[PDB]
Amino acid sequence: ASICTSEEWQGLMQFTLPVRLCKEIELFHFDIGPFENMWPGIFVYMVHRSCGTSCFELEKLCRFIMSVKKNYRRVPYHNWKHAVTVAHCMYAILQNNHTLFTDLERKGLLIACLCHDLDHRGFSNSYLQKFDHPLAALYSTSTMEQHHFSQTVSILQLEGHNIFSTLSSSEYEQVLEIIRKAIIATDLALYFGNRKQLEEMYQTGSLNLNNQSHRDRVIGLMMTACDLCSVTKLWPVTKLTANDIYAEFWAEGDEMKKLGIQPIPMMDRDKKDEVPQGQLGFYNAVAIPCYTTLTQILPPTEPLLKACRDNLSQWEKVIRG
Ligand SMILES: c1cc2ncc3ccsc3c2cn1
Ligand SMILES: [Mg+2]
Ligand SMILES: [Zn+2]
Repeated sequence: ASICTSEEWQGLMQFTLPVRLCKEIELFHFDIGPFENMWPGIFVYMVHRSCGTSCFELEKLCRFIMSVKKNYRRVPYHNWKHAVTVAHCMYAILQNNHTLFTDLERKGLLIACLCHDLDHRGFSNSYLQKFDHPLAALYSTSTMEQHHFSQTVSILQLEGHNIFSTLSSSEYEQVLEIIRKAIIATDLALYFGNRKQLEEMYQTGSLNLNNQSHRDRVIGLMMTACDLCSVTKLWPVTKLTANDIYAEFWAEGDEMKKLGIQPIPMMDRDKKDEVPQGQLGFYNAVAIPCYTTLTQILPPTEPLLKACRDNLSQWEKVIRG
């Protein structure tokens, strides 16, 4: 784990967010893309708005964030920008559903969203497992996601970073278990089971947010909705993020080609024409069901389902030349 220099974390404490942005940040379709220098600060703003201006030591929160930012790599998609996009979509969800969640959950989730793809190397779980990478050794299933939570704990545990230390001991364990579970749920592989279970609970009318296991599933889906929120932005933001996503896919493909292995068409840059159909399969099979389940469960999240439906209708218009 890398530590942020003293110069970095102090600049953030001073940061004041344009009052004209405070209005936009509250919207689901909000895009953070055009605001790079203000990401660390927009996240602090989000923390304070959601869990109070006295959630954490500001000196610690700022240390933590800048060090988190530092342990995200410069790969094309799974980078610092993505971590913050996911945190924002979660803030937007938390904000619209505030009391359904405890104060320890809100702070748990915001941080897990920031921390969720920490130290990503731009390679899928499959890859690492297929070619027996040390990380596949260390972690059998949900490989990257386990490493991310490893990193989350290994930052929390740096001199003066532990924004949770003033929690009671039963609250500290409690909060780190939200974090663990939320992160693990960003393993898309686990999402389809989760989604499927929750759907039933709903239809039956036997879904029960008091019941912990149910809550843990609802949080699971929230994490997936958040991880995928590229697809709920305005068409040109969506098109542009998709570019960065595939840039990473292709660069994973490139190493498999290099290795005399043919990559799936998703990770093969010489199969660009299949992307519009690739997208249309992902949206039908994954995103739509996701936001469709999230909106039955937490109805304020409608405009996420609405936006995704809009961008689906758009990939269609690219299939027709
Ligand atoms: C946004 C768009 C996407 N399009 C395709 C695929 C495929 C795997 S994750 C993913 C994806 C994730 N976020
Ligand atoms: Mg991930
Ligand atoms: Zn992610």
